[PDB]
Amino acid sequence: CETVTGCTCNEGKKEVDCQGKSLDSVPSGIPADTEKLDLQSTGLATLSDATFRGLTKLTWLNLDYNQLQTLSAGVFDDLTELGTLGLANNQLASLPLGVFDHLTQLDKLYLGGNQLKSLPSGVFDRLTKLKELRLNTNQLQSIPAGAFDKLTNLQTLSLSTNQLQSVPHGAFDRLGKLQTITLFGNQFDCSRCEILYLSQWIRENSNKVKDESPDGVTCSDGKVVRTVTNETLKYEC
Repeated sequence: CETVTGCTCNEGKKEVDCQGKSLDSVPSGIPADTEKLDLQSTGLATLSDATFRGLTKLTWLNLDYNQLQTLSAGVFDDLTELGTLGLANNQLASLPLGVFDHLTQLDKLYLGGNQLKSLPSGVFDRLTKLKELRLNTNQLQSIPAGAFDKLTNLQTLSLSTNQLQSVPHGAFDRLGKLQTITLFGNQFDCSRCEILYLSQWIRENSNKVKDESPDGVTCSDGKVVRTVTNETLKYEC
């Protein structure tokens, strides 16, 4: 294993740890019974539908700090037991439709630090047990209506440092177990009626808004978002 992969293999932990080792591609020879695969900081730039073939026991995959721009659409399809997927700090420009659909047992999904401008509509729909979703430090221009509706288990949602001007009406209403949300570093437009959903939400959920920092969520114009009411907008909504 250790000679075939170039990485450290620990059979007792069902772990293949390549962290910090230069790779031109994910190595061959990963045992089919592997549970934990550490590919962080390996310099990976592409993955294929073949890369993780047969890793039906894998629970933890860390692809953080690589140079991925594009994911093949079937890249994670065999990884049905996956619980943690680290994809933070790559150069992801988009996510293909259905990319996470097989990961139904996923608990944490790290997507922060990429180049995402958009998300496909039902991209998170199958992740019904997800507890953490990190989307901070991308370039998100909007969130699809319903994006989070199936995430009834969600405890943490990070949306800070994006390009968001609004959130869709009712974006967070299904998130009954939510504990932490981040929303700073956006450019919310407090002149548009769309803001009223978010201002009322922040007022009713201030304890959940974190840097706790509800007043840190501010309009592109300087107003603190939770201060904005239809009266602010001259009753025009």
